Amino acid sequence: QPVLTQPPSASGTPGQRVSISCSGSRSNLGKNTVNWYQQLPGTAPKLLIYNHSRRPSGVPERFSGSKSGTSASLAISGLQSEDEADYFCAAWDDSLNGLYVFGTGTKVTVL
Amino acid sequence: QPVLTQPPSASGTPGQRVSISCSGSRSNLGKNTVNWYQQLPGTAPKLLIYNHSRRPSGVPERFSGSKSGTSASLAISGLQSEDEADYFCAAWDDSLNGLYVFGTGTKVTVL
Amino acid sequence: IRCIGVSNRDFVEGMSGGTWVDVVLEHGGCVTVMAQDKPTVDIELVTTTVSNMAEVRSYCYEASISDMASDSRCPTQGEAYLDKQSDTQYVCKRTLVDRGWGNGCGLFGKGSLVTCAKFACSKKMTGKSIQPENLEYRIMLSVHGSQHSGMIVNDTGHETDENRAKVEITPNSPRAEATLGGFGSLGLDCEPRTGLDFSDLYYLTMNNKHWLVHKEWFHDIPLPWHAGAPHWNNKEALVEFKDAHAKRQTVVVLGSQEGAVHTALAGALEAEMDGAKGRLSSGHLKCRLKMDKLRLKGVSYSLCTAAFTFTKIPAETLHGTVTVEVQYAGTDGPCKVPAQMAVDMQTLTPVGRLITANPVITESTENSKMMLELDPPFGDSYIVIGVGEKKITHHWHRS
Amino acid sequence: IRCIGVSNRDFVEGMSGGTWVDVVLEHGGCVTVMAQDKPTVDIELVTTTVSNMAEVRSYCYEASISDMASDSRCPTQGEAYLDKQSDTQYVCKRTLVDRGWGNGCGLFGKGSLVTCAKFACSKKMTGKSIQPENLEYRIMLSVHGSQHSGMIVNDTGHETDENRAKVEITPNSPRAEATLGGFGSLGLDCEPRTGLDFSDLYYLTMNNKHWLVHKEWFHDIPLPWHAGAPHWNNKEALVEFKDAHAKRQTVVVLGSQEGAVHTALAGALEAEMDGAKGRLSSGHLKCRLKMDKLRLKGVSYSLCTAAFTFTKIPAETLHGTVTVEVQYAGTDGPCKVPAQMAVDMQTLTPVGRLITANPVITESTENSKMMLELDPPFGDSYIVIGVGEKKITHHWHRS
Amino acid sequence: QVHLQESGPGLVRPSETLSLTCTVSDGSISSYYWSWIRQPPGKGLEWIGSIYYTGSTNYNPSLKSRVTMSVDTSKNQFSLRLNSVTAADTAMYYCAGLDRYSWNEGGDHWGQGILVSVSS
Amino acid sequence: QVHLQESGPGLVRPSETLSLTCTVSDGSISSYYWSWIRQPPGKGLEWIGSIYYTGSTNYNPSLKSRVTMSVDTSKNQFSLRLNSVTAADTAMYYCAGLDRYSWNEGGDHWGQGILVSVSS
Repeated sequence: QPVLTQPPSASGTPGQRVSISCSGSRSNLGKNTVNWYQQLPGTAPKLLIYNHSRRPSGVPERFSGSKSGTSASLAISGLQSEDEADYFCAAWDDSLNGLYVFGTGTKVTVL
Repeated sequence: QPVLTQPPSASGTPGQRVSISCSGSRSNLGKNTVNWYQQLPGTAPKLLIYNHSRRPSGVPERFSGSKSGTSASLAISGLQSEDEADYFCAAWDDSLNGLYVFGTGTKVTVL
Repeated sequence: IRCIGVSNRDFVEGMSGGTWVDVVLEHGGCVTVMAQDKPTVDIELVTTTVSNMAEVRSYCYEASISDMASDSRCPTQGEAYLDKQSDTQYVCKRTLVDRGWGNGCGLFGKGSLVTCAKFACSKKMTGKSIQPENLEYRIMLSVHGSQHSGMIVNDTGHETDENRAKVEITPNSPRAEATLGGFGSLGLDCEPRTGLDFSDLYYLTMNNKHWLVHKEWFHDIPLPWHAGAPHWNNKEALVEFKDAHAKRQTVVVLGSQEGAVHTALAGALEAEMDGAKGRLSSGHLKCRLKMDKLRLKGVSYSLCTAAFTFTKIPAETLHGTVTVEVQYAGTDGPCKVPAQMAVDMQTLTPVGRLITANPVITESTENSKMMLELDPPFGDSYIVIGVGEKKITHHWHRS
Repeated sequence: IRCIGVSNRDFVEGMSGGTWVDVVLEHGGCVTVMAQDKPTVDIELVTTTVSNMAEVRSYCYEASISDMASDSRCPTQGEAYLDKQSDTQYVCKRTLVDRGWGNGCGLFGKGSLVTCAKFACSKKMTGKSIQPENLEYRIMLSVHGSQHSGMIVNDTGHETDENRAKVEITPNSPRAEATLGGFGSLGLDCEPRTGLDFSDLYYLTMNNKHWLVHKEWFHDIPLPWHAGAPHWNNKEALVEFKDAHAKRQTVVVLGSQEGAVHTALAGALEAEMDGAKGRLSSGHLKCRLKMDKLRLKGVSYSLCTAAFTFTKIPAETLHGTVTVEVQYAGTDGPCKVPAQMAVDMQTLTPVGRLITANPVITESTENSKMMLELDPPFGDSYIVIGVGEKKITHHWHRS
Repeated sequence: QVHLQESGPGLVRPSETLSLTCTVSDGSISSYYWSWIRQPPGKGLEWIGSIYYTGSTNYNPSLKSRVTMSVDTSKNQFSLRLNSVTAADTAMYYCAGLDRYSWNEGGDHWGQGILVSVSS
Repeated sequence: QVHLQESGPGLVRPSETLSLTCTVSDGSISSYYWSWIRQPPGKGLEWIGSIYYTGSTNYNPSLKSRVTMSVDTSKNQFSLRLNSVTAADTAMYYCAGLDRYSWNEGGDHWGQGILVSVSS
């Protein structure tokens, strides 16, 4: 399973913009959709962005995602102290039968 | 042409019976007719016997002919002094084009 | 895209909300089946295969003879007979010939004469019965959205390619399911028993040439034939007996009838053999298609935001639709290719109907080619594809 | 003596006092002609030989193909054309195929497709005209009185045997004289110009196979043909054009028609070739025979005095006559064979008439074979041959 | 309107069979590729396996050794069993509805979660 | 009453042509194989040559060197020509109708004869 690669540490003060990378190959990002999740400890991850910057009803406008050929990006405009959490990028893979691989995770921190 | 050999001189007293031989080859007597002639000097020979012992009107019944395979004979019953002459046998030959060959001739003389 | 070009194309539309759709699949013909909120897929009957053929009856079209002998009879001695008249590999016939002193007989009149010739066949043809039980129908299904111009002529690798799938139907397992990947699966519940009565025909196999012939014509062949597995009937068709002024008799065979059969066969349905399995080129078949388990792929996708470039001339097909080939330089794919017709931009009135149901882009890489089909309404319309300020627009009109 | 036994035998008798006698000689038929105080002779037309044949029209029954080429066009763009349509060794055809995106066209309709194939003939037949000018009738003449059964079938030594002679009559020399040795000479005034119009037929030459067919049948052959001495017309008879999914066209030849013709020729008159001259087996010929110069042989002979021996069984013919084979050991030959019938052995009245008029023995050699013909009266009679106490007697009865 | 809820023993003995069920409510069981995810505390999320309503079986190759999943189309539920569980597999297990074909509005769907531990 | 009679020069000079004709009366010229015979006194008879009414030519092999014979079907006559005659050819000449096959009643027939001499 080709592991999805994320930068480890993302930081910023309130009001700044922080983007999150997620680099893959054709097997996962080159043919399938990409989903993002915000991991809070002790609870189930919540869907923020699915299907190239679409957000279900309830997800604020401050978050936005984006995918490239083999790389994906997630932009958090207007950072807040409540947005500090673990973030995972997940996408389908078109391997032997089809696997769902997660990202390495990125820590978001207020200075 | 195989030459016919005949004895040269035949003699006998009046009242005797004298036969004349006439031997030929396969080419002439084996397929054709046989004729006899009595030759008188200074004149043409006169037909005595034609076609196996038939005689035209005027030839007496005293004469009679006979043919064999390759030889011919003439029987003279009731010999007379007027019968002293040369006799020739002539018969057709089935050679190259068809020839009429005569015999060598035999002198018959009454004592 | 496999229905594009065949004249026998039918546009069937099930009821709104209904699940079953009936179609009629012909050989070489193509049916474009559509449904609301369902993808556009092509279904075509490719090959019909009949298996487990066994010999039934064999006709001879080229024969050979050897070792012939004769015998004649004197007048008033009866009819002629030879010991091989009772031998089924020989063909005889009695005639009347003049006999006398020079011939070795002591009377004048007609004498019976029989003459036989040893019959042997070198190459033969065989007709085979077609059992509807031993019958296989192969169906091919093909999905739109991918397979750029390099895939027009490409037949190797469909077992791994999710867009195309091969179906096989026999009476022991009349059901098969087509693996459609992202689009789900399509059912093909077919009724082969009520499609065309192939019971009134025969399967001819000539010297590597194969046809579908009438059973009336096949039983009417005037040639030597034998039943089952050999006992030959009608030997006189290949042999002529010319009588020679009622004195002598000759026997000769007739030349090869390869040409005489090919002339009469002009019109018959032809076929070919795939080794030991026999393929057909005629017959139709009604099937029932399930739309329930058939799924779309890409309704949640984003709209293609990047620009398009005209790669080829938009052209029309034999049925009225418009195709456009374009290249997607965008990298936000997979995306829903924005395509629609509009008479009013405020009401957004959907005119016509979309042929390529939910056109979607697969690869996010630039300079990729893709082509889709569109159905304008009769009369005036405008070809409008894309969204935003960079959409490309073209004019179009029908009739 | 060859008329003895053939069914098609006619006995013609001219009017009393007339000079002319007409006969009709047919193939396989035999005419036994008699005249008062004239010998009975048999004359039969055996073979007809036509020379100086020249080519008229040749049909091909086996062809071959190579170098097929194609060309296609879009709908309503006009017809397709290739440069070999003007090439007479090629056969082409334009058809209509459905064109669109999959084929590469942008219009609605059928597209023209033309395909040509190089014409070549593998095995061909030839028809040759039969000129009545270059036509020969060969006649054989045979006399009765001698020439026993051993002379019935004998073809070597005809230059040396005087009894047998070969006759040939052409329109260039309608008269010929038969050297007949002892029987004199017979006149033969034949009418080849008014016998049978052989102009309405053709002489076909297959692969060393030869027939005589109607000229109506020859011009109705649906096959490629060319006249005289190659420019072939009607190429479509031997070639099949297979349509391949309305995209390309393939060309194939039909099987050999050699056998199809051999079956259809059932009824046609066959012939054979003696090198370059072709002989026939049908046709008749009218002739006029001279009785003036034809003489008997043996009317002055005496009756055979020596004994006779029945060597073979006296048998009857198809017309009522009696032939007997006998041995004459006598050496007084040539002699007139005594032959007549008697119904009363006491009156010995000569009844009926001799068919072989005045039968005569030739050779004076013993163990010679001889055969003669007799015509008994209707009803009771006795076959008595010979004279004197050594004559031989046989029983016979009529009806 | 779809709602997912896990169901199963929150505590198991080691080397035993870890059996897990998952009920789907107000939703069709044939409209999703129902799957399971796990997360060891400290490590990332681990997708357990997926199963389709017809029976299409798909496992994580790293866990396919002892994973068996079943789905009942009638009762609107799908299950999960993991035999020979070790102390290291102490994680929080979730069943979630992943949209493999982008056929449903809203996309994926997730439940509430249950933490399962093994005590030695 | 048939009668044959020779006619021709009874005396000739040597190296000249010995010409002899013979007319047939009360008879068909087509009914016999008309011939010529000679006989020198002391030796045997020598058959000269034969010719048939149609034109059938036959010569003595011993005399065919310088014999040419002709027959006139119209005048019922037949002739004889002998070029380059020697003194040894002094013989008695006869015309006769010889029967080549003996098919005629009476058989052969002979004339009266003429003795011809050559003076040098």
